[PDB]
Amino acid sequence: DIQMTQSPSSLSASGKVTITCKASQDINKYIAWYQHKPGKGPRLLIHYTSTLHPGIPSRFSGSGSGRDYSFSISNLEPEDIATYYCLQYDNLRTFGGGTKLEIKRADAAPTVSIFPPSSEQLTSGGASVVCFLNNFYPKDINVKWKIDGSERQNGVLNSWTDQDSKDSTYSMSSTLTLTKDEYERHNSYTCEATHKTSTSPIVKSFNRNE
Amino acid sequence: ITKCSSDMNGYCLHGQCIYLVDMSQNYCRCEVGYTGVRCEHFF
Amino acid sequence: EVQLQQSGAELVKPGASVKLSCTASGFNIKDTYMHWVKQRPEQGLEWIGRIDPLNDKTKYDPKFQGKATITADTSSNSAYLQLSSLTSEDTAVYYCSRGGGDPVFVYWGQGTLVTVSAAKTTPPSVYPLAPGSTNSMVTLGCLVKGYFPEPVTVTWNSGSLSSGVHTFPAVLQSDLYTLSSSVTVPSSTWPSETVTCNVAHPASSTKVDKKIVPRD
Ligand SMILES: [Cl-]
Repeated sequence: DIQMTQSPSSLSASGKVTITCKASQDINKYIAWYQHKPGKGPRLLIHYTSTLHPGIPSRFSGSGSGRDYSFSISNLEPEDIATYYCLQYDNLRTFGGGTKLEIKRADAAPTVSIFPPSSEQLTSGGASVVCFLNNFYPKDINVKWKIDGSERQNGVLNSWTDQDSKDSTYSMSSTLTLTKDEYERHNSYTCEATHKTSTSPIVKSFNRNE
Repeated sequence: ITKCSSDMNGYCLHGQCIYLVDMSQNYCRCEVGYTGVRCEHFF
Repeated sequence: EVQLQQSGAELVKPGASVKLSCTASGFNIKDTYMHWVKQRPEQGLEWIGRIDPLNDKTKYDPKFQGKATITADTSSNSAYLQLSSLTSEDTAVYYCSRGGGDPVFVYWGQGTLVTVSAAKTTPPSVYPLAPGSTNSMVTLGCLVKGYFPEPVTVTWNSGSLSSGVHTFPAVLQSDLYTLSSSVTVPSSTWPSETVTCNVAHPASSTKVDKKIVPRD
């Protein structure tokens, strides 16, 4: 009926971030801005574009009119790292796409480790090769698996931790999952990590013959 | 104090919807003879 | 004082249907529109629709028409969301909230998880990840493969090893969950001291302890 687009989907500054939001129709100032967190319900901060909600810190600062709107936090001391939703309510209800915040910090290279399948697993006819990429920044990183020199996309499962609280880095796990006898048809296994901290991949590997 | 959203047509059955902004609630001003949160009941 | 309390978690075969409940303390739902809101995991907030418990009329976000049916029982002070022809797209947390007196959402239920899956309860296989055939730190790991449903628990030395631990969100693989966990320690301390992965899986009443042992 009536569309909401909230830019950007995520951003990093350590600061003063502001979020935008534009609407299909103009909604006569009926927007609200929510702050969402793990397991909690979305807490309301600002309603009617600008009016702060009874009992909220005075650094949050929505703004705008017509089709176009703004939301700004002053400074994310420290609680305010979380996800943020704009909501129109001029006519029915529509949430924006959301904005996830991270804590921008210094670039960090990942610590990378490859593990072969365990003996226990092989006895079950399966084989998982696992690769940790730990404590790196920023979050985006690309992992590539190579078997005997050749890329294998098929059967790769990837998982990122949340941003660490103590050093604000990320960690990621990557698993190449094979059948046992497939695994025994090859010798070399490699995960290689590309990341902003490298113009040249981190490469951990092993050979079954060793 | 401002206009109720357009979303609220028929919240205030026999009354007029009022948006108390700063206080963050909607209020039905009831027609004489109607009571209730939504002005739903007579006399 | 306002309370919204929703029914318990659901686990549903695909193709089937579920009906969640939301019951309100501290106010009469006659005096309010009751709303339902979907949050599919890792994704934002979808407004599902609303009912007016006073006249039982309803509105829906057109994305949900045919999928959701919102009802109310003024008798039990309750609103209900019912989802038909479940798919994995319907796998989400569903929040109820109220409108009318509230110009916008302020109070929410605790949320109800709906997991759409024909998977049966399945304990994990737990595998040790040791390095094989060596400077200041060493990283070990533990792989928790093919369990259902969520969640599991992974601790290292029963919680005594907390620093240097990374436990990764489970991912889905042919309807079952797989998770991993790493721990980093000084080379000094391993393998001379022992590092044990402790995995628990309440749904299948299963507990597994796995000592990490140099590959040999
Ligand atoms: Cl997943």
